[PDB]
Amino acid sequence: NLTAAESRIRDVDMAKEMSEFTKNNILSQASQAMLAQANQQPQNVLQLLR
Amino acid sequence: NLTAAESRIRDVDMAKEMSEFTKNNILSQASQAMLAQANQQPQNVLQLLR
Amino acid sequence: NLTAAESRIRDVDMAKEMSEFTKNNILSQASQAMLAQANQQPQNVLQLLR
Amino acid sequence: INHNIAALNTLNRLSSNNSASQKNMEKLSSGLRINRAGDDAAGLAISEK
Amino acid sequence: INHNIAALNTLNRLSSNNSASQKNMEKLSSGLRINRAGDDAAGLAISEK
Amino acid sequence: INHNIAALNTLNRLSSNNSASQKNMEKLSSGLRINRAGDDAAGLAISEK
Amino acid sequence: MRGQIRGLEMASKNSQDGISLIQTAEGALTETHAILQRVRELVVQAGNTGTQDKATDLQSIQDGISALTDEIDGISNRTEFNGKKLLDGTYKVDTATPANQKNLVFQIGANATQQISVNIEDMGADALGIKEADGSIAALHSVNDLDVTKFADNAADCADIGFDAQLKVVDEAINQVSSQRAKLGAVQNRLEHTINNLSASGE
Amino acid sequence: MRGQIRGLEMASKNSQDGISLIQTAEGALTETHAILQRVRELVVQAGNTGTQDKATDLQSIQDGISALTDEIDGISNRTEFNGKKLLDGTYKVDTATPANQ
Amino acid sequence: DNAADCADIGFDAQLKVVDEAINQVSSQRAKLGAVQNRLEHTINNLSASGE
Amino acid sequence: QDKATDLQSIQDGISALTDEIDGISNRTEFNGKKLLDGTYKVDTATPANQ
Repeated sequence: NLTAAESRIRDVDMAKEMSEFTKNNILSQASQAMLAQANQQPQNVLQLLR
Repeated sequence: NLTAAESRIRDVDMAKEMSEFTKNNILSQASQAMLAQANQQPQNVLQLLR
Repeated sequence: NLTAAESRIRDVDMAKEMSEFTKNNILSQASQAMLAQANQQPQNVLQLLR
Repeated sequence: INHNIAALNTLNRLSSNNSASQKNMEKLSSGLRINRAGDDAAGLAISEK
Repeated sequence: INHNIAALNTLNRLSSNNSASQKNMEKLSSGLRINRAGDDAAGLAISEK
Repeated sequence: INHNIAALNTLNRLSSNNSASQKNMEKLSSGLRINRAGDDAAGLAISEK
Repeated sequence: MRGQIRGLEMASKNSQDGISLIQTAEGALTETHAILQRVRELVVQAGNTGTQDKATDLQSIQDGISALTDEIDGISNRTEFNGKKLLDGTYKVDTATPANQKNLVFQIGANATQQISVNIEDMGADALGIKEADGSIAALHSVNDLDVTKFADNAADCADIGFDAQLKVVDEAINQVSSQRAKLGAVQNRLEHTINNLSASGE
Repeated sequence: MRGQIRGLEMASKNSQDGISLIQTAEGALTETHAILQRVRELVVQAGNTGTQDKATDLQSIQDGISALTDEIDGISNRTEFNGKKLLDGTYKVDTATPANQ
Repeated sequence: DNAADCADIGFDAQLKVVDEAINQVSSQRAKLGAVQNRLEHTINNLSASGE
Repeated sequence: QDKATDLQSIQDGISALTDEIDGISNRTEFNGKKLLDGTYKVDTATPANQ
């Protein structure tokens, strides 16, 4: 019962944490794509206002 | 008769309980496969909306 | 009684130790999968910030 | 809404199923349909008596 | 204002997300929902005891 | 929580059952319902007398 | 929403912790109970086999029983959760005194006042709770084990040692374990259904 | 047009929010129901197994049931949406009184 | 000492402090964003009118 | 279930968070104007102090 109690403290919902891991990968990658786009827009500006 | 009475209280339908055990294994595994799929769909989304 | 005493000192809970063995295999493999992922993320970064 | 989807109802079923199979074992291993817990403390207290 | 635009809120989300996925791994790899850090030092000190 | 599950109640039943069958043998082999141990030292000390 | 979500995550945490406490005390009381089965075996033998056992035989038995007492007391004085002696029989003696209860509260709900009130009262000295411990009878047969030689004097004749009272102490001690575990498992079921709600509602 | 378009966007928003309320109360009532299944199990046992159970046994059961009551009340008094206790049984008792609905 | 018994520390008041603190942040940000929208539409007017 | 020390560990964390909130409200300046000075524009029902 005591190791179970500990296990509740250290309970990893491994499915949750893999899922959340997945999500955070997705979110990182998406945000970086948008950072690229943030660097693309002012180049378009550069040409258009040259 | 008394140990039989107790046995009725503690009656394990061992066949039932092995069967139900089996089922719950199946159900756990199936649900986890679906959790994987729940993590797969938004990745497809990530690519498709990149 | 004496060989039993020794046996208590050298008592292997063989079921425990097979179980713990199993667990430690699982844990090693999982951790290595995560090390792969640790090597995957910065590659995603490389492309995304190219 | 990618970051919000995890099929959390599936996850809830997962927790349920894991506890379910666990209970099955515990009864199988112990040979006890009775609970350790007071669930059906009537039948328990009877078998105690 | 080209030199002033970097979607810095996106960059902040980036830092956040990288640390987030990192934390997920660390717990996954270690099999520990508990933190190494004192965040929830209550639950930690309990499990220590 | 894979590293925390071993059906330890099953393991406890295992230890119990192994000792149980052991005791059965010991009595069967020796032909003694009496214990070597002082468990029921009343009946033992009687049979001694 | 997030305030409540996060509160439900910590609610699930707190309720699982509740369960850990429960099952700790539960298994301890199961072992206590198993002892009490052995005790009653030793009570029926401590019918002296009538008169056939001698005073020394009753003392051998009584040595075994006092040993068992020391084990029951060991249960009730070793079963701790986070230091809290969960089988401190004086933990939550209601007493009709609110000031002295240590109410085993479990705050679960993310909303205020959503608490569970639980009661601990069992221990080795807690056997026939007539109202409290009576004296040599009703509690201290569980502690002191009146079947020494006083039993051989009056195996039935006076109820106080006449086998009757002793067996009643054991029977009620068991019944108090039964009801303690009944409450305990009632709360177990509560937290089961609570968690199921916390999971679905949280989702 | 745009007035209606924008109103339809906020309409979709409001309806999805409706759904969120619904599914909240829904899952709560599903759990309530599951309890009630357990209750009826305890009713059939609280046939006393006829007469075989004793008064203490019925009290053990009743402790379990009152515990379940406290859980049902917990459902109906914890299921909130934006503070609105969605399973407040006195929320919309029609009453034949429009003033109190 | 009093996990619920007196409201002052009985978990109730504390959670209410947090809840209202949040609500005050919510309303502060509500005013703040109201003015944000104002200046959005202001600038749109200033731009069109200026033109 | 938590003990007094556990509540103190939590409280250490919370007082730390307080110090961070105070840090927000006492670092958020615009042109020196502590924009989250909670006493900046307390209406008070006193025009003189706003």
